[PDB]
Amino acid sequence: STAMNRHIIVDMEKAESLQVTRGDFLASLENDIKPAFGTNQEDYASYIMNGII
Amino acid sequence: AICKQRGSMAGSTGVHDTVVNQLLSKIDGVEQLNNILVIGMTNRPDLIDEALLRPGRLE
Repeated sequence: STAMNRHIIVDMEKAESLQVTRGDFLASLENDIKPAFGTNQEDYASYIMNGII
Repeated sequence: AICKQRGSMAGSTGVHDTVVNQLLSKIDGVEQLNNILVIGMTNRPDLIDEALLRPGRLE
């Protein structure tokens, strides 16, 4: 979906005719933001504010 | 209101417990109908069971 949306786009809100595309290293982005694990993990920011000097 | 965590529902078994087991049975159901989107809304999402909320059922 995230890969399409570029080629997707008001009254019409046209879907463009371009057909050469694929999601490429957007799985990283959605991994960071989009899904909950269902088992909570990878939220150590509250624990780690500055990393480690 | 209708859907909440099983085993804690107005006692062990619960009155509201059988409706959700149908709902789950349809949404990702064995028929694999592909043409519905369900829009739910709450002010208390933590009550809601992951089992209904997990992706594919509600993404």
